[PDB]
Parts: sequence; structure tokens; C-alpha cells
Amino acid sequence: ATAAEIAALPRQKVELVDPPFVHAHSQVAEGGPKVVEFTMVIEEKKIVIDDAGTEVHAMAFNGTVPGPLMVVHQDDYLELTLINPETNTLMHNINFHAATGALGGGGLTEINPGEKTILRFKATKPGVFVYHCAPPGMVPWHVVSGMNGAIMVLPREGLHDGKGKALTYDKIYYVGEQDFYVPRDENGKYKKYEAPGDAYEDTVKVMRTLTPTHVVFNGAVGALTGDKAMTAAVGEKVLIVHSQANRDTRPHLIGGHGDYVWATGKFNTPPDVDQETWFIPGGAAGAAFYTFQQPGIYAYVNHNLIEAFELGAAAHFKVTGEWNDDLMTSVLAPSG
Amino acid sequence: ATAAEIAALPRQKVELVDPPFVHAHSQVAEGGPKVVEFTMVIEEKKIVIDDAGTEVHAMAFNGTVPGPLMVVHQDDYLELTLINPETNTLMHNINFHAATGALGGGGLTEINPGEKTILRFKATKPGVFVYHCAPPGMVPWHVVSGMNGAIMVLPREGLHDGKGKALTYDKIYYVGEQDFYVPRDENGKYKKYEAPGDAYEDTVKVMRTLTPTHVVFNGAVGALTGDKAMTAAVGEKVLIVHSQANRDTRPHLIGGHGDYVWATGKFNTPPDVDQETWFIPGGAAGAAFYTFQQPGIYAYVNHNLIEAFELGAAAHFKVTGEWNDDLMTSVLAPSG
Amino acid sequence: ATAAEIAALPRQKVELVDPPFVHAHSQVAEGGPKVVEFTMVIEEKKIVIDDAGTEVHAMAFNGTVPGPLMVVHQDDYLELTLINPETNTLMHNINFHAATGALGGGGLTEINPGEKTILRFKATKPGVFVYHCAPPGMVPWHVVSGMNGAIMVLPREGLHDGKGKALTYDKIYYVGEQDFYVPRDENGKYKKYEAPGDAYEDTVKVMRTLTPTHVVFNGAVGALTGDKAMTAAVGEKVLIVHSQANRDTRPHLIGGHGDYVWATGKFNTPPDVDQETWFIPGGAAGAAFYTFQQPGIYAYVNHNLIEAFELGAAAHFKVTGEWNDDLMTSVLAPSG
Ligand SMILES: O=N[O-]
Ligand SMILES: O=N[O-]
Ligand SMILES: O=N[O-]
Ligand SMILES: [Cu+2]
Ligand SMILES: [Cu+2]
Ligand SMILES: [Cu+2]
Ligand SMILES: [Cu+2]
Ligand SMILES: [Cu+2]
Ligand SMILES: [Cu+2]
Ligand SMILES: [Cu+2]
Ligand SMILES: [Cu+2]
Ligand SMILES: [Cu+2]
Repeated sequence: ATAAEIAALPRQKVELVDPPFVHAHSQVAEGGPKVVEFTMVIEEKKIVIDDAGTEVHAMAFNGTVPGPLMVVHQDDYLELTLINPETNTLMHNINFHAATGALGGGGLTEINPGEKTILRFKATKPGVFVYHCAPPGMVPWHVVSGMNGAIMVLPREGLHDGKGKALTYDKIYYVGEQDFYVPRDENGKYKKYEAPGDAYEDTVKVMRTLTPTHVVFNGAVGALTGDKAMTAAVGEKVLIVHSQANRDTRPHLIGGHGDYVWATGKFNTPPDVDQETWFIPGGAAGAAFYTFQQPGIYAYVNHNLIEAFELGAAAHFKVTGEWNDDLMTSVLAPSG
Repeated sequence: ATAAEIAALPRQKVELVDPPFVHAHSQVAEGGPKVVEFTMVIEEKKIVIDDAGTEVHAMAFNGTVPGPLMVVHQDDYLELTLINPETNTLMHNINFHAATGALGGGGLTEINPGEKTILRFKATKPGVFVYHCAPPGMVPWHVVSGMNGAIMVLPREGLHDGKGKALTYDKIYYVGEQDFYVPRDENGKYKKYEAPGDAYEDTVKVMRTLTPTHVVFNGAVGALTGDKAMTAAVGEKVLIVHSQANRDTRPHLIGGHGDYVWATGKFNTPPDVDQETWFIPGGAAGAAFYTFQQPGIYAYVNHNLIEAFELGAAAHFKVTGEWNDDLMTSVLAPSG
Repeated sequence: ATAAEIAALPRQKVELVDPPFVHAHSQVAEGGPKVVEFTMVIEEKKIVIDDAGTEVHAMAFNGTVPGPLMVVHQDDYLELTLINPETNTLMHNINFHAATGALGGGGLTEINPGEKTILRFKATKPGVFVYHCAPPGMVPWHVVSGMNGAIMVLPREGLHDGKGKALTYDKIYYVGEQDFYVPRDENGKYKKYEAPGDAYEDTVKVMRTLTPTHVVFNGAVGALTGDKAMTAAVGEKVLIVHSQANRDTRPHLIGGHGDYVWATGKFNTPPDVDQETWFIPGGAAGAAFYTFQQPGIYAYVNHNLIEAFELGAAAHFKVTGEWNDDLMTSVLAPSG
């Protein structure tokens, strides 16, 4: 496509929504190729990641951890206006694993506080992909400070299983998993810092142990529980998009399954089926499609149970509906 | 199926056998759907896991670590009678990754010492699946104390390769891999405790490092080596079911391969072929099919060689038969 | 084939080249089955792995880390002459994951300093496979000292996608990833030893932590950058073979993708497509096929960014050619 043909394409401005929600979109593409426009302001901010009050000097796209999920269709163009407010102190940029060239866009988006840039790339490959900041000299630090998210490039024809049959979800949720490495003092207590820079040296030491102090969904322990628990109903089809820009994870829906799982996150790669626990490597996004068959509370976790229950990697799904005794029933309740 | 149709289904009691062995079963289903009945008594007991007398207060389904392998066919019902003797001191339950609803059955099987419960679930998805105890608030602890196992839900038509060609094994083994986190004193000696709960705090501290002190098969270092090595003969087709309820593993048959490997452990997902080393994520089970071609001793290991030879993740296969010089031969034996 | 039939097969002597380059070969088999001959001399030498002068007493096949990549075709016979110089002090052998029998050849190739041996095996399974030393009693040690490599067993008819379409690469590179566990003194400084055996004890304690001090490509930090960066040009098809003999890895081409990826490294297992980041379990090799579309410098890393940018797992690709504004363009360059 020439610059003229591209400039002639229709454009649609999209308003991003905070994770785990996803902005309105059409599973099946509307018309031909479009230039989808997104805008994100980078915010360096202090966030609390657990009930104890542990602090992290986050570097958040659109002000959230993970950054929001941008959705486009294959062969559409994603035009991102990225802003780094003069209130920030570090240089930032963005790298789309979905894009091709200049380190995923990182080599063309280096912006200092008080600057902005607009990047456009053709979404040539369908699937879910990770995106993260990557400043030459402190890549891992920025990413484990929460500066990452994901995008979804849907086939123009929507989703299908490995045999041509359509897969249409009723709901979609984006679970961004984050590994945090918070310094501790001699008492084993998490340390606090005045500015993000102050924590760098101590943090790097923790990072080198390759042992995160916290592994959380949506920026904090329990962030997707209670009133923030995700929801569904028996019969409802749900697509759960999951990303981890730095460390491996192994998603598992307790009480359920991944009926169709694109574990590698790429739609032209047939999804695995009837999965109990799938695997997403650090630096990637994956997606699972499931039709709920039983009501009740479900937990969605990274299945290294220590990471799930001791480190923070557990979310909840509240599901309404009629219980199915054929699928499961208590013949004899706990009794003497 | 109607209420009457389900109640009319044949009920069959099956006696379990200890791992790595598997109870008698047929690969191709014999007759229509059945309600297969199993009973397991829970045992809390101290076990030694290495040659240094290191102890673990194990929580074992049916008295073994891993728990035994239950085998049923797709659409059969698995009805488990779970017993927690008055001699035990902890609460227990069971979570079947193969089941649908109530956290895999955990929310319906919480039993205190002196109680029993009967759970029935329809095995709707074919594959090998992990099962483990999962008491709200103490999941990882009981799981890494050995309270986990697996089940195999065979297709009613038996196993087949990605092309539809049947795969019939002559024998089957179940290797359950366990990550243990044993506390050590300031001198580096593993500590001993009077009761399970006494070790809780120290153990959780070790668990948080995400670094197991031991990684073993069948509950102890060397449990499947020497005189307890598994066996086979040249020409024999063997299915090796492998599980890890909490941590990733990478099985490898030294000297052999995984001719067909359902790495995700699910039969409707085509198996990978000619595998050197496969990957099973924590929270799942997988299965490898291999036809032995050469006689001799083979080592079956988790291929992070430190976990295999330093931590204990190594088993052996003793194979009888005639050597094949076409496949391999020493043209010049070691010499000056 | 009988002994006589094999002895009648044509032989071909191959000259090995140092990684990341691969010795001359043909993608499509040039003629019928033959006995491909290779010779490697084991070199026990000191190598500096980082810019801090950190040393490792390496055990290297053919004098390099990783060992060179041997290329044959399915059903050819690989005849390796392994030599252990009198100048060496340790016992060595070789285990081919691609071979069938005697622990992959390790039980037939044990050679003391001043000895040699000739092993011949039939490459019956197509794909990339790991090969490494495995001295009963100290396995993990030699392997994590750099004594491992890989070989490639191409289909007779060359490479194909999942649908049978031919995949012909213009260039091929072999990246051997290595996890090192270097002991430190009480000041956190890496220690040096005058003899290999001298570091054994100290090394074993670091290995127990399952936390490498270094994770590198081709034996050292920055080894595959600058004067050793891999090259290509827009439109060129490149196959990137990657192996890890002891620990998991998740390769990612920054700015690009893995158009076709045999993640398990086995050719009869259909490759995944449009990959952002793939996964290779410790004890295996994988291969990715990509056609560069953009010029510029690309980074190739193990996508646990701490491992890549802090521990050393990073390589570079220098690509010449013209920039493609359709795929990516900076609508608005960084500005006020
Ligand atoms: O099934 N996860 O506890
Ligand atoms: O070749 N097995 O370590
Ligand atoms: O997108 N590679 O860091
Ligand atoms: Cu940034
Ligand atoms: Cu950054
Ligand atoms: Cu990245
Ligand atoms: Cu229990
Ligand atoms: Cu329990
Ligand atoms: Cu579970
Ligand atoms: Cu050696
Ligand atoms: Cu060795
Ligand atoms: Cu090996």
C-alpha cells in the first residue's frame, strides 16, 4: 500500500478502557482496512501492590498496570499517539511485539518528558501480542515497573477453532500478569523510596535473583477479587487474554478449563483444546476461550500455587446460574 | 442424559494400586458409560526423602506420593469416596482438574478428621489430569507436601495419533514429580518437626524462594532407580504419564524419545512427535508414548540436569532384548 | 540396513565451523543415504564470560561453546570421531539426543585423556537435537561448563510448513544458550581457579540455587554483538537454531517474529506460526524461520528481560536493505 492509499483509508478514534475490561470492538471486521487511532499518556506514579501497603514506583501506559488492551483487525493500521508529560522524569518509548521493524517501534518512539510522537504500523499478523517500553540501558527495570500491556489483532473474519468453526465470545477480559521485585530491609520488610531513581540499585539486586517478591494480576494482590471479581453466567462464552512481558506463567481456571487455548497467542496457530493448565512464556500473550457450565466462584491463577497463593497471582470469577448435577454432584456431603 | 438414565448406569468398584503402577483397565472402553467407583483413605505421615534421612510430614492420598492414578473413559462418571481418618489432624479435600464445577470438587469435599465424603463427576474431556488437595488458604502447602496425583480419562475408542492411527501401549507407568521445600538450620542441616503444623512457617519461607530443596519421582530420591527401576522389552510400547501439580518439568528419556507426546496431556490435542524433551507446566499432567528399540538401562529425567542429578528428579528403565547395530554401534571403542 | 549395506554407502567428510555459523550442506538431500563423518577434539580451556573478566573452566567440543552444529539428513548415519587430548585432565563422552540407544551414545563413548572413540548412529528422526557430555556422577557439572551443542537432521526433502509448502532458507545461524553458575567470595566478587576440579565444590553449591549468575549465547556476554553480530538483508529467509542443554529459554527477535517455529525442534511436528516469543525447554533445541522485511539492527534475546539484559542473553542481527513505510512509519517524530 502506498502512502496515498493509506491516507485514503478511513480512520476511527478509539477510547481505551482500563484493564481487565476491553474497549468496544467488533469481533468480525467492519468493512475494509482502517487506521485505528489510539492515544496513551505515560504516567510515572506510586502504586500500592498489596494489602500491607507495599509501594512500587510504577511506569504506567495510560496510567494503569498493565497498560490497556488495544484491539484492531488483521491488516488494519494501528496509529498510536504516545505522550510523555513534562511531569515525568524518564525517557520512554514503546515496543509492539505485533509490529515489524525498529525494535517493534521502540527505535522511533523515544520521547523525553514534555514530548510526544505518533507511530503507525500495519498489523500483519493476527493474535494477541505484548507491548512494553524498552529504553536502551534499563529495559528490564522499566518493564518490571509495570510498563507493559498487550494488543489484540483479530482475524478480519473473527475467531475460529482449528477446523474452521467460528468461535464467538460473549465477554472478553484482559489479565495482565506482573512480576515485581521489591527491595526489603534487614527486617525483611519492604522498603519505600522518595523517587523512582532511589530504588534502582536495590531493585536490580532483587531482579538478579530471578525471584519476584510479588506476582500479581491487574497491578496488585487481589486486584481482581471481591467487588472487582470478573463475572459470567452458565452458558456464557468468555475469552480470557493473558500477558506476561517478562516471566513465564501457567494459567488455570480452577473448576473450569480452557476449551480452546491459543497458548502461543497467535490465531493462525491452531489452539489446543480441553486444557487444564496452559503455558505462556515471558514476553508473550496467550488467550483462552471457555463456555461456563457451572455457577459459583472460580479462581483463575498462575498454577505454580506458591506464586498464585503466596505471591498474589489469583483472580476470581463470579458465575451465576443453575448447578448441573450431571457434570458434578456431592453423593455424600462431608460426614462422620 | 435423563435422571433415570444416569441412575441406571452400571456401577463398578475398582481397586487401586500404588504408583508407578496402574490398576487394571482396558484402553478401548468395554461397554457403555459407567460410574467407576474408587475409594482413597488419606494418610498424614512422616516419610524420608533422601539418603540423609531428610523428613517431610507427607499428606498422601491412599498413603502414597504421588496419589494413585485413576483410569476411566470419556463420559464415564468417576465416583470417589474420600476418607479422612480420626487419626489425622488436618482438614483435606480433593480438586480434580478433570472435573467441572465447585473448584474441581474441592468446595464439596472438605472433610475433617473422622469424616468421609463421596463426590461424583462426569469425565467429559479426554486426557491425563492432575488432582490435588486444595483447602482454602493452604493450597500450596498441602500440595507441596505431596497431596497430589493424576487421573487418565481415555477416549472411549482408545488412543490415536494425529492421523487417526490407533496407538496401543503394552504397558503404562505413572511418574508423579514432587517439589519439596524442606527448612534448614543455620548450619545447613534439614530440620525435623514433631507435627506438620510445626513446620508451616519455616516451610512457607522456603516456598517463597521458589527454589525446591528436592525434586523427586514417586516421593523420594532414587525411588524409581536400581531395583525399583521400571521395565520394558525391545519392541514394547510404553505410555509414561507424568504430572507436576505445582511446578514446571521437562521430561526426557535418555537414550530414547517420546515418539508421540501429548505434552498438554489432552487427547483431543494432536500429540507432538519425535520429541527429545517435552514440557509439562506446573498444574498439569502429560503423556508420552514410546516403542523401545534398544536394550539396556535408560534414565528418565526432568532435563534441568541440576534438578535431575542434584535434586533427585531421575528414574530408570531396565530394558531387555537384542541390541540393534543399525541404529547404533561403536565403530571404535575408547582406546589410546 | 545390514552391516554390509551400510559399509557400501558413500561417505562424506564434513569440516566443522565455529558457531553461530554452520558448515556447508544442502537443505535437500543430495543423493541417497550416506555415512556423514565428523571429528571433534575436546578442549578443556579457560574462557572469559563477561566484561568483568569472570572466568569459567570450560569443557568445549571442538574448542567452542556451544559445540559446533552437525548437519545430516534423516536416515543418514552420523559417524563421530571424538578425541580427548592427553593435555586434558577429565574423562569425557558424548550423548546425542537424536540417537537411539546407550544413553544416546554416552555409554559407548567414555574416553580418558589420551583416548579417542568412533560412534555411529542412524539419524532416524528429523529435527534439531541437543548433544552433550554426561559423565555418570558429575553430569550437570560438565554441561553447565559449556560441554553441549546440537545437530540438525533435515528431512530428505528439506523443510516444509504445516501444509507441505517448501521452506527454503538463505541463511542459517546456530545460537547455543548457556547458563553458568560462577562462585563468588564474601565481597560478591567472582572467584578464579587454576584447575577445573578446583571449582567443582563451589560450583555445585551455586547450581543448587537453580539461579544462574550468567545466561549467555556463544559462551559470553555480548558474544554475538558487534564484530560477531549475525547479518542478513531485507527479503532474506533465515533459520535460527537455538539450543539449551540444561535450562528453559524463550527466544524473541526484537523487531521481528518467528514466521514458522518448530518450538519442540522436531520437523514432523507442525511448526507454530507468526510467533512473537517461542519456548524451548531445557534439554532441547528449537528452530525459527523468518524473512526479514525491515532493515536495521535487531536484538535476539531470551525474553525474560532480566536474563537477557542483566545476565547476558542478548544477540544482535544487522540487516541491510530499504525501509518499508507501509509496515511501519513515524507519522510524528519525537517532539515538543
Ligand atoms: O486447581 N488449582 O488449585
Ligand atoms: O542425554 N540425557 O541427559
Ligand atoms: O520486544 N523485545 O524486548
Ligand atoms: Cu518507559
Ligand atoms: Cu522504558
Ligand atoms: Cu519484548
Ligand atoms: Cu489434604
Ligand atoms: Cu489439603
Ligand atoms: Cu489445581
Ligand atoms: Cu565432558
Ligand atoms: Cu562430562
Ligand atoms: Cu540430555
